Amino acid sequence: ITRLGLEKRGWLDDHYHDLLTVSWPVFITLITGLYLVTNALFALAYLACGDVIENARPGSFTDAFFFSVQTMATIGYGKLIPIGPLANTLVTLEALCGMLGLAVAASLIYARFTRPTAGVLFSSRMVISDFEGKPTLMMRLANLRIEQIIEADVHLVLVRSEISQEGMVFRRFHDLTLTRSRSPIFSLSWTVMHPIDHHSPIYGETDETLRNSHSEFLVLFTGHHEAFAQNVHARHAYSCDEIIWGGHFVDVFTTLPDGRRALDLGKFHEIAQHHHH
Amino acid sequence: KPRILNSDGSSNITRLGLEKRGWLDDHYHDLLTVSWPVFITLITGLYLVTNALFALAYLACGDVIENARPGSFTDAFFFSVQTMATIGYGKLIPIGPLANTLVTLEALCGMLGLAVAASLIYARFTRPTAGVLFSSRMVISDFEGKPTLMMRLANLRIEQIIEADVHLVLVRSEISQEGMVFRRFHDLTLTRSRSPIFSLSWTVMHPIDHHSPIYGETDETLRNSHSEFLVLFTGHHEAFAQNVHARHAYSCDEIIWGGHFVDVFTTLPDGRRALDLGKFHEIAQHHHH
Amino acid sequence: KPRILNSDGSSNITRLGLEKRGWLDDHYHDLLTVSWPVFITLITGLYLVTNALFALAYLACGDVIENARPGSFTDAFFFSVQTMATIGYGKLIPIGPLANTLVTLEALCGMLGLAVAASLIYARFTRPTAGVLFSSRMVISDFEGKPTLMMRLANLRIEQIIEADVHLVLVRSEISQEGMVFRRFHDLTLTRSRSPIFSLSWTVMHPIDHHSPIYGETDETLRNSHSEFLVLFTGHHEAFAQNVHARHAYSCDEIIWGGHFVDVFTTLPDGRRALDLGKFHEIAQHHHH
Amino acid sequence: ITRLGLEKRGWLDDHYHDLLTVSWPVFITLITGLYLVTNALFALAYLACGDVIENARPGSFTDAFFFSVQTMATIGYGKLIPIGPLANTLVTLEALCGMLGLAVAASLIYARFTRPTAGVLFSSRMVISDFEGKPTLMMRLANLRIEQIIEADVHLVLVRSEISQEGMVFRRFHDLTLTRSRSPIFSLSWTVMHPIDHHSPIYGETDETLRNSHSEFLVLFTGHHEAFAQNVHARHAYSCDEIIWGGHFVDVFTTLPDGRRALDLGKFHEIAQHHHH
Ligand SMILES: [K+]
Ligand SMILES: [K+]
Ligand SMILES: [K+]
Ligand SMILES: [K+]
Repeated sequence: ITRLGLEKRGWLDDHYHDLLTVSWPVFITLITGLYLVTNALFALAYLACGDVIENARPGSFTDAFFFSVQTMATIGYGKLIPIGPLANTLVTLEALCGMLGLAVAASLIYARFTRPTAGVLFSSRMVISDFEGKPTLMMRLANLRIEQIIEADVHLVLVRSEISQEGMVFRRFHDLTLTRSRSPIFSLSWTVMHPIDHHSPIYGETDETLRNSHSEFLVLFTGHHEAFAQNVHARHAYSCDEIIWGGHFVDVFTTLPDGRRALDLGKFHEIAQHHHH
Repeated sequence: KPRILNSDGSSNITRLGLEKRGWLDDHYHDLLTVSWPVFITLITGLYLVTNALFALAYLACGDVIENARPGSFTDAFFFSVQTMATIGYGKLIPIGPLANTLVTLEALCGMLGLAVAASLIYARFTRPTAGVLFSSRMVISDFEGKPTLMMRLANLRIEQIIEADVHLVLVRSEISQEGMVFRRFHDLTLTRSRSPIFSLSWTVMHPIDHHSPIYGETDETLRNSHSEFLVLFTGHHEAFAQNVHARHAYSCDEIIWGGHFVDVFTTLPDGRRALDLGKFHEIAQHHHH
Repeated sequence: KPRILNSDGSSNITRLGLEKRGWLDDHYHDLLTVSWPVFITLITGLYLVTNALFALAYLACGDVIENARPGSFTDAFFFSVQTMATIGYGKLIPIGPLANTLVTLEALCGMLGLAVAASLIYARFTRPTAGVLFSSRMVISDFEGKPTLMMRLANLRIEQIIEADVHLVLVRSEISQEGMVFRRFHDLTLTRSRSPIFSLSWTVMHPIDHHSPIYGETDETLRNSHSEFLVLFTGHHEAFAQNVHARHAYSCDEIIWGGHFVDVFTTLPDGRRALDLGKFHEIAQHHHH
Repeated sequence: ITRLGLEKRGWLDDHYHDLLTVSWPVFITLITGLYLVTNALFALAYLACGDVIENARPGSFTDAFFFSVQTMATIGYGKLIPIGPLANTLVTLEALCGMLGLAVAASLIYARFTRPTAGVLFSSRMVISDFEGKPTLMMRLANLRIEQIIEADVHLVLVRSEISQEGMVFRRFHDLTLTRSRSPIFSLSWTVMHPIDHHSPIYGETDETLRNSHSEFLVLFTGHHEAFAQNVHARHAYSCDEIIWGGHFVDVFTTLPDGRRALDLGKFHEIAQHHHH
């Protein structure tokens, strides 16, 4: 949806987010590029001063570009030294830039290092089938890394359209009661279940009624990943179509032919359903 | 009437325990708060002056800058720069134990300088603004058949804030049994104090039922107690992959009894909707004949 | 009997969804986990080889290293180093557009190299260990007149951990009405699950009252359900000024029914107490005639 | 209390904590020092190779020290270049060190920047006096900075010795119920109160009984300081002696002679007490 006020950019809000999200190769290409053009600009600036670089072919961009590069990176070989206030002032400027550039490039790199992905797999569907004697809404999550997640929290939120007394129709949110919503240590898989008891918002609902109310289900996951020593977040949304009534997730905890327990995420998205003649 | 809290949630009271600075509390905050243009200017500033100070220190040792014009500040200044930034061309080289001891020291300063400047730059990167807009006013009107205190927030960025929650706190003066007058905070029960995905607009509501601290209050009674309303919002901003928060405060005057916020969406010429934050602060009201 | 959870709380199950690496998931974790000696060795390693690769790249361009011995790796290698580290003495200077394009590139690599190495070093600094010791066993004995599941932790550092809390979770196999067998977690009610200042030792307790998942269980019954006990501890370590956590797990075999932990303090020759972590795992038991 | 197992140091546990806590001046002196001795060692190493530094007085420490300094800092003037595999290998080594050194020195500096003090003042005493009709245990906190603290939490914990049924005497903790324990925005002062109702652990206690049980009171404060954009922690402990029975804190919110409201922390530690003829 379009906004009408100040829809784009601001302070510390250039496409800086892009430098945080984009792929490493693209990130390195952007930096490398920004590195070359800046040395291209200083190279010109030196030429715009005439022949202020000793031992350099007059009016040559090359020798001027490489002089810049040797100044900014602070390599300072010594054959291409500066000449006269003009060059020595651009050098002072270019010295500061390379320092700021490094400072920045290091900031962005450490940042990108600290915004890791949750590495959490969400089942492609939800199911509503009996558990402990009651119809239950379920879905499951799997930890795709060997590192464990500490203090994992999950929320199952129902979003649908309802009518107020004043006659207004708005989107209402419902944090659904889970049998377990907190997991001290998340390591493998976790089946999140919502018992549909008399207190449930979807009690008495059917696939049809949920469609009418434009019902949707949000799953929000958060925890402290040991792999990154910092919190991670992940979420998924499910529409009515993605709910398998009568479905039962296929166990993923396999017992190996040789007395060992194993987890086979290959069956993670499998649902067992009964068929009628 | 002095408002205890400003609109941006800050305090409007004077401090008499006046104690200026401390350790790690110089302008360390002024470098993290100020704007980039100023931040950069200040840094460049400390950069030039620092090189200036050294340039002089070399002159105090007389002529210790080989291949440099005697007494020249220019030549000593550019020697400093070349040294501190570690460019080290080779023409201006030092001379004698004195010049070389400054070099060693100046080398450490530029080293520490880079480290500090890199810290500041990163830190400034880790204090993103929440980009959350508060409605200029609050309103009290019917929702689900009950008078409800309302106000709203809007996300000013395209990226969404998740695991967001809000706090609506009443602040007023009261009198204890011991006949003491004090200011007491009352966290207000919201119909919903969390938003899984905060992406457009959100109308926060406080039903004024029997359990409410303002149950039975009126514009007059709220005024006499000097009632104000504080709002804290927090969330995880995906844009920066880190948490953010926002605060706002309202006085009795900013409550429109009977008002209702107006739908914030318009229709572009083609026909598709669009959040018109221009109407975000608009409030509908019934006018009597 | 395969124990679902290892003692250090990790999983003892095999993964068949075998998918090795990804992005930002190379050995990025191996550099953060490994030991300093290895970390440094690996870095030094990548440092030498990288300079080695460039040294060769210059040789491919023939003789472009002025004042360097033709075909010499040694001279080209030390040119690389001098360039990448930006020392730039002045004797080995480049020659021709080819040599100068490598220099420009090598300058960027060392630049990025420093940034990365500085990141890793800082990161490794931000993953402190909790330095928390778990008792090798658990015990079930009377406290306040009730059988109580107990275990204890000890701080292995002089600095204290504050705002600490612990979690004792039972993990066992159960059968649903639909006749399904699954593993269910049961967070256990502790007499106290928080420690304001964790500095010495702490005995965590779970009274086994009517509300307990192990109310009425025995060593036999726990075994049949393959019951295990998971413990998570977290706190703010003042030593590093950041949060830390620790995990441990126990099997039925590690519960000493009737046992009691022994006071962990001794008496030095002078006469003052001292936490003897040597007795930390000791358990008193009554022996029958 | 002395520990008996492995009482001192370990990995990433050198007196590194000291480098994090110690004062800046001392920190800079330690770094500067570590900077000089390292260049003193390399200087020697070059001498232990003979005269491998061109244009340098033979066997001279000075010229060798400064050569090192010019190598490590990567200034590389060019008059003191290296000579023969020995020098060129120590240079490669010293190049790596300066890089690691900078990397480290920057780590420590940014760290020290991110472990700020809460800047919270605790009243020097506690009081037990009537509030809303009940005897109440109180104390107060003040924010010593203008920046505000978000999501401030405070706990008042009673620690005293009690006897179990098994006859064992141990230290029991009691998280005391506060009238308000959470403050969304902490800006000035905050009086933390514990109503001593029938449910209170100190109900019916006197100064004498609290002394016998070796009662103590812990106050723990935490919140997100805007000044540092990161959490802060502070705590204080109070003994029975520091409880003023019948005391009343002197209001600190002053009304300025000119219609303005002011906070005068000068009276923060003042308690009003009644006196008998
Ligand atoms: K350099
Ligand atoms: K140089
Ligand atoms: K040079
Ligand atoms: K030279």
